[PDB]
Amino acid sequence: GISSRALWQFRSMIKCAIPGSHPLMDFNNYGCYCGLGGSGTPVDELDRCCETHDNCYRDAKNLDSCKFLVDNPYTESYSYSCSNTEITCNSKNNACEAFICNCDRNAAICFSKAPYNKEHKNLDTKKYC
Amino acid sequence: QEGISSRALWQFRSMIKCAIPGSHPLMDFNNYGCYCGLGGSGTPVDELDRCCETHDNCYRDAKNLDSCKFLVDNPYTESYSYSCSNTEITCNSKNNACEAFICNCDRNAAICFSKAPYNKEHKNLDC
Ligand SMILES: CCCCCCCCCCCCCCCCOC[C@H](COCC(F)(F)F)OP(=O)(O)OC
Ligand SMILES: [Ca+2]
Ligand SMILES: [Ca+2]
Repeated sequence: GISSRALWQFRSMIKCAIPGSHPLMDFNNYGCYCGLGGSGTPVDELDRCCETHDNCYRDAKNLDSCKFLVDNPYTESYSYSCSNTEITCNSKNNACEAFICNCDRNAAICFSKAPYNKEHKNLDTKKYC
Repeated sequence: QEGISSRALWQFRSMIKCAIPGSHPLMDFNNYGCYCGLGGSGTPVDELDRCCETHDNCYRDAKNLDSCKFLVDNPYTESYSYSCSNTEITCNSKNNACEAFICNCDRNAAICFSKAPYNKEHKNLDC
């Protein structure tokens, strides 16, 4: 229930909170939960940020205001502003968009404060997850 | 990284939309079979999955090309030129060696996707 437009916005937030980051390269295949989907137990703080992010999205999907995501995930996108590494979700976002924007903001901030362990990058999910 | 870069994935997405009207690339060609999505292994479950395996192999070949050495540290700096005309994809001749190779990978996959049957029963599997 996720779209490319949504992923692109999340990527934007990470770029906002973490100057010089390359989101796909850094977070698309890290630990057990950083990337699309996830399984098992998060291996460190950053991985927990991702798992928390995914659970927040699950919560979003359960919101009545997000029912449209069941058949049209690619039809929705929230607005946010980046100012000097600070993320602000737009007041014009509808209930569903606002919740998702907040999930992404919490994740980007979490990523920015969690240690990055190269050893957990490209983890053998078929053994550790 | 797998997929090369977000912008590379976005370009591939645009090319798939060109070849398959009404398609939603991430929704359709992501998390399908054993090869459509992040990496992949095992026996492709169907033609579409084989299209994905081939695309994955192609990106691997790209990263191994001498002309694509810059992709090693700065994969997010790559981008190519192509045109879309009534679902027909044309990789621009101005593309350099590396860009040309990647455009070709994407073009072959987009075409392959457009002719491969889509089996919903192969979505979200496990290979
Ligand atoms: C087949 C064509 C594919 C087209 C895709 C083009 C879009 C490319 C943009 C995506 C790459 C941006 C990289 C951003 C990181 C990926 O983020 C992955 C994941 C997505 O969020 C999952 C959620 F459930 F929360 F919605 O975040 P997380 O689980 O926190 O793990 C980091
Ligand atoms: Ca995840
Ligand atoms: Ca793959």
